[PDB]
Amino acid sequence: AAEIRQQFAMTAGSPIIVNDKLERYAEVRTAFTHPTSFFKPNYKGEVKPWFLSAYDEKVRQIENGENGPKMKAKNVGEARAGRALEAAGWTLDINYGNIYPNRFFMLWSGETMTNTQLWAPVGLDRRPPDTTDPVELTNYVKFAARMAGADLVGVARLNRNWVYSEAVTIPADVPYEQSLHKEIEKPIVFKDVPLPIETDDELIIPNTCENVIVAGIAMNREMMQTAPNSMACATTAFCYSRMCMFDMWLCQFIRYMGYYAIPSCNGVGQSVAFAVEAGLGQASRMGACITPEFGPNVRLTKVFTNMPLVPDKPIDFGVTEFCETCKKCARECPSKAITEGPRTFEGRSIHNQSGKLQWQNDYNKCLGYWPESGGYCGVCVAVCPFTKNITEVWDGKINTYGLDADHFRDTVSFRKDRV
Amino acid sequence: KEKNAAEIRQQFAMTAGSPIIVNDKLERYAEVRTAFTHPTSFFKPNYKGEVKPWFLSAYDEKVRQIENGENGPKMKAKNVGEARAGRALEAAGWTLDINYGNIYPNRFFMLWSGETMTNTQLWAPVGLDRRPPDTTDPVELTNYVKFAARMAGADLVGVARLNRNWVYSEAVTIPADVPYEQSLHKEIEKPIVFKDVPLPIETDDELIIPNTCENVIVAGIAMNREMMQTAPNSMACATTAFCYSRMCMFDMWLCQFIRYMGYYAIPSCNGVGQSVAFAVEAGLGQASRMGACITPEFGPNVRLTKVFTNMPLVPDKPIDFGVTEFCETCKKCARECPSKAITEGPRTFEGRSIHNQSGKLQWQNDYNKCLGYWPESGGYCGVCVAVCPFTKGNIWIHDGVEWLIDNTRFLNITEVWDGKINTYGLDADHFRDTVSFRKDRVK
Ligand SMILES: Oc1c(Br)cccc1Br
Ligand SMILES: Oc1c(Br)cccc1Br
Ligand code: SF4
Ligand code: SF4
Ligand code: SF4
Ligand code: SF4
Repeated sequence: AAEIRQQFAMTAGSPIIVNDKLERYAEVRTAFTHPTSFFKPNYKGEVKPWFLSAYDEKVRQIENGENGPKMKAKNVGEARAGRALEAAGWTLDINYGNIYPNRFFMLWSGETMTNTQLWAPVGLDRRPPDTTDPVELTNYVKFAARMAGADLVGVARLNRNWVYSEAVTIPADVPYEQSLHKEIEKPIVFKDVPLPIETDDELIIPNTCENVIVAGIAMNREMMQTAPNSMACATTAFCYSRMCMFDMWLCQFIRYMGYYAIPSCNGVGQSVAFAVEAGLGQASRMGACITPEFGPNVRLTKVFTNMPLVPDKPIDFGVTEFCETCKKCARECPSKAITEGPRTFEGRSIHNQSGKLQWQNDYNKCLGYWPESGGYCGVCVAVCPFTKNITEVWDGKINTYGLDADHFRDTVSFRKDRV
Repeated sequence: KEKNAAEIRQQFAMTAGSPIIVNDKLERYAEVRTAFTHPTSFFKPNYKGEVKPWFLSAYDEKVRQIENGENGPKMKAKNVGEARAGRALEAAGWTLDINYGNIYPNRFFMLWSGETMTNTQLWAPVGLDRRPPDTTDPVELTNYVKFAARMAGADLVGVARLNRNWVYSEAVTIPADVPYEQSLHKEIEKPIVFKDVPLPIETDDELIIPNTCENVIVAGIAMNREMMQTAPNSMACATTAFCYSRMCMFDMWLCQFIRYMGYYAIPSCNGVGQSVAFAVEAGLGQASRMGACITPEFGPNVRLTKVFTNMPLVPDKPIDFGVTEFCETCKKCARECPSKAITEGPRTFEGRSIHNQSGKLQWQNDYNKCLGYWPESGGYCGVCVAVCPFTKGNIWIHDGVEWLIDNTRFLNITEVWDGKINTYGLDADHFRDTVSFRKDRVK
């Protein structure tokens, strides 16, 4: 697999084509959060927050012995087990995605963490860096990234175009039990300050925050191929908790090396753009980053840092030309959210960032299918050529973290392929 | 013949019954007696002769090594930056672990109820933790819970009936009103008792496990071979540390699954009871001279955690692949141990010191001597694990009829940082050994 990645390396430079209209995108505009898309009816006709309507459908399916919309389970017990696995997978994730910056798991400084307090006498986070050489730092941090659970890791200079103009967060002293009802919008700004810092008014990223480290966290193929049913939800959920652990582990390593580090999971900025600029894969018709190793069946998280690093090269292995003629995701999408048309610079709705050349999809149509189906769909990921019943999945092949030993050698790494 | 870990486990499976041999002086063991916590062993001199809590003296040695550009005792690093990087990696690995081991029950990550967790609150409208179980068949439950366990990061998983002999008589914990920054100064003992109650509960005086708590699920969390082979130096400390955080994630993930199936679940990591005994009874491996559970897949180079539950399950069979007989003649760990903590003598039922639980046949090691080497070396040693022939990846051969151990196996850090790695430090050359189908999970 290291052969292929070297073979398809592009020359340096962001491969995302932009025009003079591009502006940073306010996070509240996503379909998950925006007032125009947030409320959806449940199966009884009651309008609720979309995830509560989705909950009602999960309950209905368990009672009716179903693993998904009009997909009968082996019995009620199997139906229950799939939703229990899904719910458990989210254990280390806040309110579906860890998006609030500098809250809960996503702290922008390590100072208050229990691990930092226990290690304080050693003073690793107070000691100036002993290594400033970006080549050695790139090798160290990528090794750490693999220890921390990334199946793929890449480095890019930070393109501020993909950092949200304003984040969705909560006030700092609001308890978890009130968080969903007290979400607010808060600017993310870049200033000449020593350290990432949050004021009452602003999330402040230092101008020295040069780089972004992007991690790919592989989902399980057997489970994703049950999309839109419950086991696809379960591999989604478990990987969100893997994302969170990656961010915390890697931020701590970077801090203990003498630099600062900002975790993010689904917050702070647009993961797909970062992942493309860092060479993990290419943008696709469905909108996901398609990787050679996993196709789009891989989750993304990222960490921002002033640690000196060597940027990776973007890769071109023909995804754009293949998506131009394929359209399989668009034809299988249960909500017709994915376009069959050509790429443009103009978003279809508020949910798209205009000003960048991409396939423009209707993400409110996507979200509408989630309460209907009682899950997170994923049919587009499941049918994509690059990616390649529920009783058979439960009785079938599994391995640690859902990884597959038939392909796990493809992500082996030596220094030569780290820097 | 291509290595078949499932065939190996089938070949060496025993008939039912705890393999640990006990006599009449066996009593449950108070957790405060471990070398980490007992006042006789807790204090150790640093390299300047100052007597401190052992981990503070070890800190002093880590700092000295970085300043002198060393990766371990008398082991020069490539440069100061490499020495720094190894300790940064080690420190980061512990991110999801409280005070080296997560031992306080029902505190921090080790909650005995899911009710207050952010995930439970988010999911409350579905009622999964309040709805009665839809599955009570132990066969289906074993398949379900083991699949979840592999999703949750276990490289090995097994089930045993809970043997209360290995549950600590009293736990080490902190009062519920004590904040983290004072925890190390406010540790206390608290009895673990079994009573006729519906759910695990803590009172001001007792940690109460229900009499319905029939089963224990044991997970093996594989460490990285290349890094452990640097024991007693910093990279062995880093694979130890990262696996403690994997243990914590496993416990929380699995307890939440079990609760959402309609049962209760008690996490534990290094607390609550003795992991090696549970692992032996659950068939992960056999006890050894060094004292660890040796597994066919990883030897002793694997961490353990466990979850206690009333979920009906099918116990696994113990395994006997000849470890006792190899340990009888090997003694490599005993010869290489830098503190001479491991005995070269026979097994007995009589503890060597307060740190051993008497009344069970085992090799009796001096664990105060072991702990004494940790401040001296500035780490968690591991030389015994590193030199054990079972830690080697290629011990198994097939003779055309059956699997056997190759007797011939019993006769630097820069290169690790520049060398092979993969996700979670797992090794794709051997990762096929832990593939699992339904037949591997429940018979
Ligand atoms: O990424 C997600 C977010 Br942010 C919210 C709900 C579900 C998913 Br998947
Ligand atoms: O298992 C451990 C405990 Br409990 C404490 C310190 C170091 C280790 Br390793
Ligand atoms: S997740 Fe489902 S509804 Fe959404 S774009 Fe993909 S196929 Fe369509
Ligand atoms: S299904 Fe086809 S068009 Fe859609 S993302 Fe995959 S390759 Fe592209
Ligand atoms: S080194 Fe030898 S005696 Fe020690 S635990 Fe391993 S096999 Fe047994
Ligand atoms: S960890 Fe080190 S000091 Fe302790 S028993 Fe093993 S070899 Fe000896």
